[PDB]
Amino acid sequence: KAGVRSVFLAGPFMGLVNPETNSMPSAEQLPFLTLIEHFEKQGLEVFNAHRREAWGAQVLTPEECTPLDQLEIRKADVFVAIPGIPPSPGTHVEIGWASAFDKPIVLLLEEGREEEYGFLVRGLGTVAAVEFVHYKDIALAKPQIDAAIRKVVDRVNNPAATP
Amino acid sequence: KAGVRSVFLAGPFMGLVNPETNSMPSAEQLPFLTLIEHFEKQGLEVFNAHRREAWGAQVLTPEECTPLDQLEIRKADVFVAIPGIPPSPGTHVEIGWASAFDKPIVLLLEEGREEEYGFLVRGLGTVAAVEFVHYKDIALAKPQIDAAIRKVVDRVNNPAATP
Repeated sequence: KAGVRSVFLAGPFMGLVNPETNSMPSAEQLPFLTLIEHFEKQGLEVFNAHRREAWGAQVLTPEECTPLDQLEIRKADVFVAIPGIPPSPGTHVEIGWASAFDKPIVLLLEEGREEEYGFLVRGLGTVAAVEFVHYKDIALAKPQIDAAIRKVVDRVNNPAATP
Repeated sequence: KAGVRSVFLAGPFMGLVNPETNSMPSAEQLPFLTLIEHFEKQGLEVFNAHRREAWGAQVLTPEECTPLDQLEIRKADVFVAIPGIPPSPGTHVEIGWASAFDKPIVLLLEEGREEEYGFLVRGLGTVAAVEFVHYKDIALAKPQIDAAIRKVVDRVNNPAATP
């Protein structure tokens, strides 16, 4: 229904950051905290993300981000990420993942970046349960993405043919 | 066995190219021709790639690259791509895809770039049937990747426990 038991959240990692280095925007992780908050607040366990490490030493390592990203991809109830052009490398992969994974999807289109994405973000929107929610202020995203979250989740969870 | 019925091949698309534009290296596509040749030559139907468009108007569009990339991901017998840092966006996604997809994997590590990847390329190497073949010359890759292709494919296709 409309009570995502667990929402997956990822960022452009490697991309947003340096090719396997540390340089993640605090104003970015913070936002994820706000959204991720409403998530753990309503009852949506936020998976994927690496908060801690994302706040102490983000840009994990393949032997960590890969295993957790994929495990979290299928361990997460609803796929919820954030573009963040460049074409979020970690996310995307986690996106295309959600594509084969089959796990619902919902990205926080980055008014502008989301546009740069298009490739698999848009392609995913048309091929698999992939919602596109532009966010110019997480303060408005939480609700926007949440609406397209329960809306897209309902459209892909409830019947598809005739009732 | 060692007769990949069809090999999937992709590039950093959007990444290697401009954010939804055209600027693909002829010296890059050409190589893909050589490799993709030995593929269609030995009996490995090269899927994914967009040759034509990749030679006339690459950087397809989500409504094309996404649907074909995913369909080709599961339509391809063996996943064979090429990093090409930046972290091939289109590929990666197609990579992570191959991760959940379960379809064998084999990337042509870009001596240096492949290193930049690490994130999901390496992460995939440890989590799923993902081989890492650095290539400083497709002329040597075809065979190198081909070896790690039948080798990795055999290791993931034949028994895993005791014989």
